Amino acid sequence: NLVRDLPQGFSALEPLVDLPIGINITRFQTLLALHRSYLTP
Amino acid sequence: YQPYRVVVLSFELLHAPATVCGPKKSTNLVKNKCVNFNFNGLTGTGVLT
Repeated sequence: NLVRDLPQGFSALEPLVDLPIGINITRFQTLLALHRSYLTP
Repeated sequence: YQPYRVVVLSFELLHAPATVCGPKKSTNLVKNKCVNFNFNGLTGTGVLT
């Protein structure tokens, strides 16, 4: 109901998937959209 | 003189988890009596009801 918050109840998260990848991961980045496409070189 | 048709297989394990394996034959399910069982790796002995 409130836009700002993470609420103050309790609920737990079920498992979704599990992937056998075998990499090294040290960083990440979100990938969200926009309206006017810009590409940086 | 007669030519052939050749195919190679080459197997390789790595630090990655092994994802390609072979099939796993099964056995039908027996209830109400003392048996051994193997349910996806979970081994034991007992009566399944």
